[PDB]
Amino acid sequence: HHWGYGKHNGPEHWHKDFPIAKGERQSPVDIDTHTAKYDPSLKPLSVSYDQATSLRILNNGHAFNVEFDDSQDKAVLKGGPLDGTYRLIQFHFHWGSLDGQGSEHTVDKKKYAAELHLVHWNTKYGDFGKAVQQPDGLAVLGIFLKVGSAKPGLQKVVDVLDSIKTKGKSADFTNFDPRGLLPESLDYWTYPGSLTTPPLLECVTWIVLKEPISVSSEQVLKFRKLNFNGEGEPEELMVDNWRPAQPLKNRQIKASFK
Ligand SMILES: COc1cccc(N2C(CN3CCOCC3)=Cc3cc(S(N)(=O)=O)sc3S2(=O)=O)c1
Ligand SMILES: [Hg+2]
Ligand SMILES: [Zn+2]
Repeated sequence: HHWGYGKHNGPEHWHKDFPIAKGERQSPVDIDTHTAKYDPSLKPLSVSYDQATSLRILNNGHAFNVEFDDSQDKAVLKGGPLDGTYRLIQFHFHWGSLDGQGSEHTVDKKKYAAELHLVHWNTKYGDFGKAVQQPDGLAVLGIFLKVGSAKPGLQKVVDVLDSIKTKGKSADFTNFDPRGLLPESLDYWTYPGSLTTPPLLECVTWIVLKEPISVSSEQVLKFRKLNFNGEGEPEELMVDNWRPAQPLKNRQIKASFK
């Protein structure tokens, strides 16, 4: 049937329905810190999430997404390697069944426990749908989650997970402040890539933050209690919803720091 992360419908099978899976700018990729080029022309990232309006959290059977009201420039991303303003539409995570895996991007082959993707679309394209039809339509801010001390800002998300256990469930999730998920530094690596899940569109300018945020094992453990399946179906734990690193091909990863 449809795509997933199972043995039968996982990443290795995606190309059959989405041939772009074998494209030229697929993500995630391995960030080789020594081959990444420091580009002093990269401006600092400008993350303005003060007016962020979260709406709800939903388990879509692939991960849980926290959606935001993107009808106006409420929460945006500018600067960095970006031209124009990008609106935050949603954030979701990719995590593993074990702490040593879960991130999609890896740094020098190192896998983190999870990876937060703050999805933004280029406002010059009017709506999200048109942005996914453009080479610079999306900007995903990726933040690695390292298991260590709890991230207070993530707790609100962790607490609501019980109400969206299965595929299709959703819960109101207003007044959540995404700034609480940002690491201290905004140093980053950037390269042109794609969505890491089908349709695997190559519309993303990836901005992967150098600095991971810490989450407690208890916090990550609650991610793992989610289900890929819908209610009434056999229980399949939502874990390892990550795509392996893809070939960098003809691309250079630029770093905003040296
Ligand atoms: C407009 O809201 C949503 C909700 C959940 C996923 C997605 N989008 C879909 C599924 N989507 C269907 C419509 O055409 C584009 C791809 C997959 C997907 C994967 C993303 S990721 N892992 O590369 O950051 S981001 C993202 S997404 O673009 O936000 C969009
Ligand atoms: Hg595209
Ligand atoms: Zn993602």
